[PDB]
Amino acid sequence: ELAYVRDGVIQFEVQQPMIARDGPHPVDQPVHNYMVKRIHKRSLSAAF
Amino acid sequence: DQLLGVLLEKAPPLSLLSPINKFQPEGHLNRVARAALLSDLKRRVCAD
Amino acid sequence: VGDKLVFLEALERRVYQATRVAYPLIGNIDITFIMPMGVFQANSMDRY
Repeated sequence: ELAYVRDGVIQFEVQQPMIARDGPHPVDQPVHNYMVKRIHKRSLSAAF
Repeated sequence: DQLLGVLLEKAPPLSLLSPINKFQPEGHLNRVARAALLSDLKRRVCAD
Repeated sequence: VGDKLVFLEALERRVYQATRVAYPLIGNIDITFIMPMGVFQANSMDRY
């Protein structure tokens, strides 16, 4: 039944917590990333 | 953890200096002896 | 080992996650080089 079902979606999450115990990293700002899913189709051929 | 690096800063070079202070009971030597010891320590550091 | 017993644990894989902050305790050496012009032979000692 997967033939009739097209491509689905993936689960991706990001976190932007506080900062309270590590090395002296430079101060930055929260940012977000964008991603896309592009999957093609590959198939061989045969005959008799 | 390292933003307040007041207590987390201690790098005293003593591995090559511990014998030179353990051998001397008092260390009250003359200028020539002090200069010779300093030159020997510098040579040992260079050739480490 | 031998006559010593000191606790040792793999803290690299549990602290800083090896990818969050730079590894602490990093040294630096600031040396300088000098290139003198040189001197010439006194009377004959320059080749063999």
